[PDB]
Amino acid sequence: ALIEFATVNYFTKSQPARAAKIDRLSRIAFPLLFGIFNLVYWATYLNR
Amino acid sequence: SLSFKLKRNIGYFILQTYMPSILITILSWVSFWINYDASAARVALGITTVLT
Ligand SMILES: *[C@@H]1O[C@H](CO)[C@@H](O[C@@H]2O[C@H](CO)[C@@H](O[C@@H]3O[C@H](CO[C@H]4O[C@H](CO)[C@@H](O)[C@H](O)[C@@H]4O)[C@@H](O)[C@H](O[C@H]4O[C@H](CO)[C@@H](O)[C@H](O)[C@@H]4O)[C@@H]3O)[C@H](O)[C@H]2NC(C)=O)[C@H](O)[C@H]1NC(C)=O
Repeated sequence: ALIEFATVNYFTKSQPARAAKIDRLSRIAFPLLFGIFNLVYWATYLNR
Repeated sequence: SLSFKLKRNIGYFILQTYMPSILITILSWVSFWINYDASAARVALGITTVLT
């Protein structure tokens, strides 16, 4: 997340479209990936 | 005399002290990608990193 913010700030004031697009994609990608990881982890460690 | 030669395993220390400091140094380096017009952000990075 911190590196994503750094990238967004880098591309701000030069390619605002790219920065906005990557921020919008991250807002969905990060929570979904975290939830999938949590599901997999708990499933694989609560059934052994 | 009965002697033992003990070699210390390092994995615990990699997990405990080496990786965190490496990551904190990377964090420190993140400061150089922030526009040098922002003072509060870069000083926040540096001071927080030092204290960590
Ligand atoms: C962990 O730590 C301990 C503590 O230091 C180590 O213990 C030492 O082990 C070495 C060898 O394993 C000991 O050295 C041995 O000394 C014997 C007696 O020495 C006499 O002869 C020499 C001259 O050869 C004189 O200078 C000395 O004053 C004595 O009069 C030797 O007999 C041993 O063999 C030697 O000679 C034969 C001859 O056939 C050779 O083949 C050998 O290669 C070797 O040259 C050997 O030298 C040493 O004394 C121990 N320490 C103490 C305080 O006694 C452990 O080795 C170390 N490691 C581990 C895994 O525990």
